[PDB]
Amino acid sequence: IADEPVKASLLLHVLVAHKLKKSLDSIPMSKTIKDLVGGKSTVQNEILGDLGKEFGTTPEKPEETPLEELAETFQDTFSGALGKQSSSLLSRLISSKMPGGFTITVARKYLQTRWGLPSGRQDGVLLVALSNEPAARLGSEADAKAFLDSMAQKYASIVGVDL
Amino acid sequence: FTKVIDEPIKSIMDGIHDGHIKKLLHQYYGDDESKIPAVEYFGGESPVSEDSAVFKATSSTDEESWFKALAGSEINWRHASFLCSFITQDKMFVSNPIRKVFKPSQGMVVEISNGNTSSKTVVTLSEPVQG
Amino acid sequence: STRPLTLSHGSLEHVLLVPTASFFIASQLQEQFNKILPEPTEGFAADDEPTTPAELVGKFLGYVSSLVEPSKVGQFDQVLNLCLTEFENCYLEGNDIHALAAKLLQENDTTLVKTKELIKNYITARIMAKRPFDKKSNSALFRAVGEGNAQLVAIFGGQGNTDDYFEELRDLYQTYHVLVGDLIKFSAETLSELIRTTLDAEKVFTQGLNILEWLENPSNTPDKDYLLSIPISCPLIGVIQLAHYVVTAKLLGFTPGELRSYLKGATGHSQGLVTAVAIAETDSWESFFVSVRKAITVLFFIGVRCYEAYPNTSLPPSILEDSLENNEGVPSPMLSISNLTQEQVQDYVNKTNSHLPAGKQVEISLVNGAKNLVVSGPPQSLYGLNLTLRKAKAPSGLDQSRIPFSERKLKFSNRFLPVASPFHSHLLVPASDLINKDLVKNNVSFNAKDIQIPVYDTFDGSDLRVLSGSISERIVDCIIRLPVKWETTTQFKATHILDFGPGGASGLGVLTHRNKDGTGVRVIVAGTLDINPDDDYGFKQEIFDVTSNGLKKNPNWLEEYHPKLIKNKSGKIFVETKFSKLIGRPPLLVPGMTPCTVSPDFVAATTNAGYTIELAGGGYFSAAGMTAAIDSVVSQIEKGSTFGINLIYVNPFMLQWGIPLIKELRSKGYPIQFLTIGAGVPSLEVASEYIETLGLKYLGLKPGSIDAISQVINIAKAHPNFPIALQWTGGRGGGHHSFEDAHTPMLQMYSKIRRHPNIMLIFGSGFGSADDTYPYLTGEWSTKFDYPPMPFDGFLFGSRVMIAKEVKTSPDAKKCIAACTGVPDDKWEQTYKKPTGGIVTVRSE
Ligand SMILES: Cc1cc2nc3c(=O)[nH]c(=O)nc-3n(C[C@H](O)[C@H](O)[C@H](O)COP(=O)(O)O)c2cc1C
Repeated sequence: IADEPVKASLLLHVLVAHKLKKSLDSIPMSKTIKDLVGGKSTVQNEILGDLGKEFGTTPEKPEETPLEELAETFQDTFSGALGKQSSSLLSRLISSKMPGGFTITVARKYLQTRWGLPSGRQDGVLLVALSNEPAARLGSEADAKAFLDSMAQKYASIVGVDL
Repeated sequence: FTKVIDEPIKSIMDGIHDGHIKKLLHQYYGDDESKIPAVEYFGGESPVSEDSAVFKATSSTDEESWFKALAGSEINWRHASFLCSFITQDKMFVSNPIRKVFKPSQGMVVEISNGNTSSKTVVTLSEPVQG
Repeated sequence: STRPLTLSHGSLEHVLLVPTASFFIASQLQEQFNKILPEPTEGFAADDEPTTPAELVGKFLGYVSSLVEPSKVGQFDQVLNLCLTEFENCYLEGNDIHALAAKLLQENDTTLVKTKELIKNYITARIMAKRPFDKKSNSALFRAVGEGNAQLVAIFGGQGNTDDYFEELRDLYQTYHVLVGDLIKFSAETLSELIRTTLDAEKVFTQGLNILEWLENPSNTPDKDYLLSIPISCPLIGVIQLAHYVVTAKLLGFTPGELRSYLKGATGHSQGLVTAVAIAETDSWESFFVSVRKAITVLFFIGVRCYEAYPNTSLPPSILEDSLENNEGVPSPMLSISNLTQEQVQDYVNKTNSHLPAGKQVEISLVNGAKNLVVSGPPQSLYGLNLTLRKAKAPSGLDQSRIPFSERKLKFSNRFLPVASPFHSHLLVPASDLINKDLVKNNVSFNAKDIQIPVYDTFDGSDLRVLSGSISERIVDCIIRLPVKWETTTQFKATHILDFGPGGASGLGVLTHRNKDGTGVRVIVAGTLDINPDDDYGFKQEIFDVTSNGLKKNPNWLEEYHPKLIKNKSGKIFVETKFSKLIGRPPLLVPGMTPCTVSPDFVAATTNAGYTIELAGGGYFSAAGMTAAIDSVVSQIEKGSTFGINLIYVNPFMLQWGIPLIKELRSKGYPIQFLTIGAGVPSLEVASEYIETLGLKYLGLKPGSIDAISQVINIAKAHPNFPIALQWTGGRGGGHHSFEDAHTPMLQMYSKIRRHPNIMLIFGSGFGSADDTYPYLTGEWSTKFDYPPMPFDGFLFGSRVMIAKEVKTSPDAKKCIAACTGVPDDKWEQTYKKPTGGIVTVRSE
């Protein structure tokens, strides 16, 4: 599979969904951060902080602005990076969901060998694994691998790549 | 505020600036020009006391710190000479050479005489020549 | 004699110098603690896994303190006293654990829960070492307050800050069990008793009130709705605010009377006001447990009577689904309305009150800001008002960047609050009498002479202590009936504020920072420990810290950017602003103007007149045109004098031939002081090139709208050592103008511009004299819009200079310009429709 930089909309969408504890498609893209959780105001500044740490530069009043036109303005100053918030979410998932010993490396090599998706798709498939967090002890390596395969076809379905 | 035709640009700006000074002076110094803090020269300031001292520049000495020391505190000629990054060459603007001469390298001993008196102030750089 | 003992978890380790006489006892714990301690993993990202050595010493301390008995002498008493002392020496270099936790957050890959467990462990060790916080802390803040460099004031939040308030209490019980466990045990006891003292309390408390069991067992903790009910939420919010107060007093080693003595004055937000007077009584740790008993009893009796005066009813699912489809929120008795003026919302409530009878009417309760209000009333009524408002607001994603400012449909926010009772409404008046009778029956009465510091009344903003009548009855009236006016009750002149209310960064503190932004007041979130990246307000650490960290002063714009005077040797008086300091000329410049400032003969004249002017690029369409003009100016100007070049970003031809040229003339070193890029802000990449490669003194920019402004800040944020002149102009300017009012975008941005001292802020458009500019120079111009003073660093005059003699405009052109009357700032937005003082708006190509 050819290399493509991860779009900001997907990373934006998994970061909002992973704070909401919610799935990858239950958030509608044409909606404002302030609309989603209009009741409470803690997750407001928490998500705004999380988006700040991810992509550094943030526009004034992101909460009133829809995610789709926020994604394009984020994409302008973002270049396929992971950043501090996605790095700290990934390590957490790989240590507590994936078994001890099964770290990011072995998990990246499994997708690189079995599927042959490059290092930029590994970010995407890992981010889709955050958005639909297993929330369980995946001690069985086989189980974890099979979940990664159902996260490889979820990544391929949202982006449109053929496997 | 456009009525008077062919009023010299110098006469308009001066008229505005002096109208400002006139309103600041009345409301912050009760019309006393003696209360204005004077300096030798006003400018060059970025928006971010020993009569005879001795500095020993290193190959680790901070350039900013070094120059601030060598300049001193008081607004005088040596203040400009060490801080100003550009000097004039007729109508031309060129990298201040004095800053390049005194640029802090290992072996550079600066002495100052009359640090408190600008008019008599004498910096005497010293280097190992032949040893 | 010492036998070293190393304790490790994967890569990281720590060495402790145990004494050889008691080393067998510590080397018995080495294995047993490393048994409790989980397996090493990469990053230590797993929860309950120490990331730093300090965290590993912490978890050791917590394990050692766990097994030790505080009543019975153990073998592990001196082992706890040596490992804690070693922790204290190595890591706690004077500062409080809070300052270290804060340092680990922003340095290490440490999550928040890892600081909470660390602090819990360390505070358990210190107290259970038989080493209480009995010594006085050297906190820079409270040292400065004693000195008189700061004046603290305590504020206390109330309802509607957060839904899951209980979770702020849960954390404290976990993290400060040793400090507040007794007070929580007291209140828990007090409430358990009070419900048997009130005839029909138990009726209200359907799932009980065993808060101790709810803290111990999350499973036993009832459903969130039941917690949010005012009979439970009222007292417990008191207990949280008392908790945070107590934790701060202990960790500073102050008595409740000592800390109360340090604050200039206290005050609260609605039911918080009861907590504010609770601390105003207390004197020592002994008389404290009746002052709480008082407070909690008030919050018990309001909390119940208000529920029996207006019980929340079931709402039809039709309303819920409609409200959740619009996605405003679940309907509540209190509706927040942001970004609207009081008269506008007053208008809308009149219209909604007109339709409905007195028994269903809404009223404005909170006036938390200038454009922050909360309406109260029945959740039917407020829904009906939310219906009325949704027709008046613009859609969220609607672009009014092209629509002229005036006729842009106003956009604002309206969410319901996470609260169960309409506080400060006529609906809770009937509880008033049963509250007073109950308060007198249970022997609660605040005495003016017993109160030590001034508490400020939420209604008028006067001291409570001056009351002729009962203080309790006024406080009850102020909570249940009288509307809070938060700006009116925060008129005091403090230097610091301590938010002890729940919510923390979503609590009253942040709101009060926004209200007093730029008035030199620093707010500290005492209730929550975190890190603010902006560093505009503080968290717990700033209270406790002893270094220069603990004392962070919020900048006062009037003082920091005061327009001073100066004079050189030759008696030439300048105005000495941030701009004038750099350039060493007055702060009045002539912008870039095609075609006024293309003529060298005018640019050279004004530069010799002693003022900075930009030679306009827009008159010359080739490198040879610049060079001929530049050199024609150079040959006219006096020695050592410089001028600026204006370019146009929306002419990529003129940039692509003109930028390399300026770079070549500046590498040779022509007197081009600065470059301005009018009409469109450049990207962070191009802007970085302009800053580095050209080698100019500074870079003028002419941002059009908010989006531009924020892109300028971002450019300055990248090169904080390079000056950036932000030449903000309104649409009311001559030439290519935006649709934006001159003032309103500065009101909503100034704060975020002044966070970078490298941005010289220049205000242009509609200026011609001293008298009209002066308010902007001094900063009093913002007093008209009820903001703090907001002084500016410069002033550019486009149209004022067109009629100047040296300008090459044809005499009859001058006579035509003079002939034009002009218009006041109000009317400029009629230029779109018809000639307005002889000036109209047309379209370019
Ligand atoms: C005759 C005229 C020519 C102008 N030319 C330019 C220009 O070439 N580039 C630019 O960025 N702004 C230009 N402007 C805008 C000015 O630089 C300045 O922002 C504006 O004039 C301030 O408004 P005022 O004219 O009401 O003082 C021009 C304005 C006028 C009146």
